[PDB]
Amino acid sequence: MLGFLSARQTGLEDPLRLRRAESTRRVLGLELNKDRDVERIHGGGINTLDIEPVEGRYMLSGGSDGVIVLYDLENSSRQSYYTCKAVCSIGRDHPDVHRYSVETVQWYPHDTGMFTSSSFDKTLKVWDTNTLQTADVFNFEETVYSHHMSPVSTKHCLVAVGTRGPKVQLCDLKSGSCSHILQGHRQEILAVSWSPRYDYILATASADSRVKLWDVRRASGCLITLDQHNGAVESANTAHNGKVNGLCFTSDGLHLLTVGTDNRMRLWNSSNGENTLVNYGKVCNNSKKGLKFTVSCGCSSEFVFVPYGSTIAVYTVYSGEQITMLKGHYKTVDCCVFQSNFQELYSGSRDCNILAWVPSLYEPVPDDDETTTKSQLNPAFEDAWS
Amino acid sequence: LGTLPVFMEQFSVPITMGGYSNASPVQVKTAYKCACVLRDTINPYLLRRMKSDVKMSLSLPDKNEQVLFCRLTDEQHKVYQNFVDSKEVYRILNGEMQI
Repeated sequence: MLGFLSARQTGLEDPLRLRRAESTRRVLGLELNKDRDVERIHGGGINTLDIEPVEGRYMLSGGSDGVIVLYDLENSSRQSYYTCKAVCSIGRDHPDVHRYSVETVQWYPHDTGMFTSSSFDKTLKVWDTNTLQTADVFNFEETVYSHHMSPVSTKHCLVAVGTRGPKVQLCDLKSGSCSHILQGHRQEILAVSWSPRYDYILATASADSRVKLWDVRRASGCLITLDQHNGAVESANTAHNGKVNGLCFTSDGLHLLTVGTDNRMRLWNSSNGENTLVNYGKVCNNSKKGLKFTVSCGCSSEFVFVPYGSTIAVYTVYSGEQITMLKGHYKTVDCCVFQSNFQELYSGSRDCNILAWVPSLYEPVPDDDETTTKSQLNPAFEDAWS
Repeated sequence: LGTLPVFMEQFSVPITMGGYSNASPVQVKTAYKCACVLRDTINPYLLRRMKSDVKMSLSLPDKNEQVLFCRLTDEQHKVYQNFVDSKEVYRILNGEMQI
């Protein structure tokens, strides 16, 4: 540390280096609930989490109960230990509440005043955050597994919806259009994800074992089908020997991660679909529904956090190296989300907990001359062989 | 625009059923919405100028177009009345024949 501080003060190293090094060290030090609980509002499993992109203060949660909960993550108490309290909820008393489990919540990418929700009740809903009233509602023939709004598109406001139907659907919130379908897939579409680099490029994953990249401006059909063997454009390509149930672009958009029920994670070049041949080993993935997982941002290494049964596995994206297993939950983890500002990970599970994983690099320090106001050696940490 | 059956259910029926003067207020609103949605979906891909929108391509002289309502002659009225009182028209209204 003191070396980094000296090098920064003297301009020997760019201020980038201390910042990225310490961010990486913090990710390596994640510990369960060290400073922080999250308030138990849900009665069911936590299907989905989304941290607000503007300030990172607020987290939406959706669950198998159909409830949507909005949490405040900032410690506005003066204590070193605190609870992330629920600001407000769309509970079962609300008229517009979802009838069946809520499978994706996403903030509007450009300000916090609106958010979107989807559910196995075959709806996509648009919510006014200040009032928690729906502004628009879209209905579908089939249960929605996933939806996404483009994180970078200013030009268009399209929601991609993946359903049990074989056709991807696109809803235009500006016009209210929901007629536009993409017709290339053959089974249920389990994950959809817009490129963070390009306004118009949508990745889609399906139980047909295919990941397809689309340019939604075109009348032409899809661009690229990912072939895990690298050899041919559509006739037989598969990304996994199983269902493909999760997508995550890397934070630069240059690669796409995919996870599937073959228990493998695979890294792809997003500009042409080449399998980069990074091998992570067995990544346990039994999930028959979409799996949400996340990369880090702003670290010296790009990490990926992936549900691994009841654990969260951490890998280095490019090296394939398994770094740690975060070992908290009692049932399968369904989502995790990364707070980029402070390198804190939140995780939802079918055990109904939301758990915070927080960098725990060192303890509060005593003064040895104190009587009892020290940083206490609690007797729970003591042996008792007598 | 999706598949034809879906398009018919989402636009053709709602927009048609709100053109009637006996359409209920909910139908009139639903039609107005569906027409706005359809018009916004097709707009980028349909380019349509009218002659009133652009005076560059000359101008036509004025058109007077009128509808003249004629009467049936008495024998024509008999023939028509006897046909609508016919059992062929009964078979038509009873669904035994196509209209």
